[PDB]
Amino acid sequence: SMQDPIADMLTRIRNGQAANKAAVTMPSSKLKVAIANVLKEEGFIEDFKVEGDTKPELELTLKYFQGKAVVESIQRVSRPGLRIYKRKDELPKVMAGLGIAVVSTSKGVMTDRAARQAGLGGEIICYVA
Amino acid sequence: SLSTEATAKIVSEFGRDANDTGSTEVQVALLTAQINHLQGHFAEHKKDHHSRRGLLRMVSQRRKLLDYLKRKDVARYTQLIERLGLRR
Amino acid sequence: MLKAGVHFGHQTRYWNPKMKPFIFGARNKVHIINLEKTVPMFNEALAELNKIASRKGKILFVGTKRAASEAVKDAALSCDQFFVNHRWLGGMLTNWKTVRQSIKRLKDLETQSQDGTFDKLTKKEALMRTRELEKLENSLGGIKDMGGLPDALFVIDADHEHIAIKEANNLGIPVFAIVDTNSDPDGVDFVIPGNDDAIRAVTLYLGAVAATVREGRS
RNA sequence: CGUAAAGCGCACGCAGGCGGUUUGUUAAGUCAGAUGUGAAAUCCCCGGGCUCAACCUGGGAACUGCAUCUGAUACUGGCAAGCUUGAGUCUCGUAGAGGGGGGUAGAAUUCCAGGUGUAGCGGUGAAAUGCGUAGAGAUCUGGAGGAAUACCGGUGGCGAAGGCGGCCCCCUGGACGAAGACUGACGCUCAGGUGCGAAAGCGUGGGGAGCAAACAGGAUUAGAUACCCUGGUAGUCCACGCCGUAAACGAUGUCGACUUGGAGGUUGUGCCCUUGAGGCGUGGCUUCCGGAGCUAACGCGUUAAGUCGACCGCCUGGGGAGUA
Repeated sequence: SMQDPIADMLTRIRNGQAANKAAVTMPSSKLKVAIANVLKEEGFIEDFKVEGDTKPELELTLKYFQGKAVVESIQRVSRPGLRIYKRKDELPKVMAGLGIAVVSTSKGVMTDRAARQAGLGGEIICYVA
Repeated sequence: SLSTEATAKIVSEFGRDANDTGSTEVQVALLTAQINHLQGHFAEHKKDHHSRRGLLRMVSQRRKLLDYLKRKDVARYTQLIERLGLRR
Repeated sequence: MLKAGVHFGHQTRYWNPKMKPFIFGARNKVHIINLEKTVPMFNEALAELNKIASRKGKILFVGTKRAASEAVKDAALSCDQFFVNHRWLGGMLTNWKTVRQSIKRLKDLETQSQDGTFDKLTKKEALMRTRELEKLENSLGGIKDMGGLPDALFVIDADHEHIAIKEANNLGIPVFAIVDTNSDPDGVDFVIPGNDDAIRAVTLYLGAVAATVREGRS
């Protein structure tokens, strides 16, 4: 029962992008904005904002160059069924390296492309293209 | 089935507060209350299987309320079974 | 901008999701379009037809329904570009190589019947070619002048002429469609919210397009 | 893994796996730097040496590893303290072929006894078997039984599934809605295990109207161990045990999140005018058609076969064989 909320938070966009929505919401947690921190910081998803004191529910706003989604792909990796951690020297490239990958370091969740040059690595969460 | 008055005594003697409807030990007590009664309909009427499925719900469900208590407040669990005479 | 009381919003209880932006909802379970996000919209529609129009355009008007046909005819040969009001042959565009040859039959008959070749035979037999002349006149008549292929394909509806969009947007000819709150805009280039099923509204649209088309000519 | 091979028939549930949200902490996992060990040849890189090559060979890299020191603390785990959405308890109603027990009513069926009354009755494509002048069939009166509940009755309802239907009462399970109350993650799933589980069948003992395997007789046929007809044992019915299989089939595992509409049906509840069969919301369940998308196509389509996540079961050519 909703055991991997991040998977869900990944899920929502892929669906919202399918249905040309404008914004999507979720039970926003501490982690969820961290991922959201990145996504917006690299420009895949337009602005996010969160209201709440007891029911903090973020509303991630999507983005579109054309009516087509800008997030052509998105993919939950580190499953609660299967955690996968990669080293600094082991970090893979997604979409020839141009598509990004959200990784968790001991400096906070941050894009591998920038976490690579922090010189260390850790738990890989998802990709985007 | 264990009508409103019959209920109120359980919470009353298991009262942390008047409307402590939802504390565990109250529940387990109600569960105990109905089950002990329910063996009144099932002593005879043994073939009444459909009801059984429901009786099983309560017992096992009650059990699930046990183990939550034990690992959460042994003083409560230990005071409890020794007063509701549990454990076969 | 409300110059008329008949363009306001119509057509149904069964709407179509893809028609969600531009809507108000009223009694009888009939939507009322939000003319506010219509008026600006067709302005550039009106504008954009004109840029190619002033470039000596090739504009197509297609209509049907017998209650939309007349205004189109009244409006297209008004001064200029070609139209089609009767049952438009599905395929006059995506297969115009074959339909084009048909006109050779027409241009023959159209001339022969009144000064040329119409009676060197038996009357009833020579009659048969006459019907073909009207038969050709009836459907293909509005394109005779066209020649080649379009530059634009203004239409009144999207569904009733669903064959246009899947065709016209196949060789890319820019269309201009007044989709009801019932149709599907998907293929249409400049989707103009509005009513198909009216008449005072549609001759306004024709009248709307009738204006700048008359400037384009250059 | 709907139909191709393949979702257990279904359910509770231990181990096991997985787990909402907040802060502190710990440093197990994870992670960075370092350290030692990781034998040589072999493999790879620039060379070099035999005329070249193969072959030899110097040096490096690598040997995807393991142990320790030092830290980093996002994420995961342990531990401590919370919080409310998940989950569960109470207050009050509502609907229901849910289950068990104990009564009961009408209709018909056959039987049996009377009255009446007389040559057929029954049956078939057409017959015959059979029943009848020891008096049927028909009709009337009445009694005895057994089993099933017309009409209502409806791609209605209820139940985990099998399945469940006249009425009444007692006992008893589940579901749904209201406005609040209250515990405060108590969860999701689950090999093995336990239970349930149509029909037919088995065992002991009651019943036996109708139906009827088997069987008997008459027919049909070329033959007819059948299709038809007259009868008819078991059996079906009840109790207690047993069996546990079925095209136990929406051929669709369980839980949860999300993703354009249309039209009915059923059942709660808020409001406006009940001002007049209404109009506008908000929930549960359910039926057909359908869009994106998906699929081999056929079709599925907010109850997905769509988009993911957790857990289990299961498949790996045909026959052999679901057999030994």
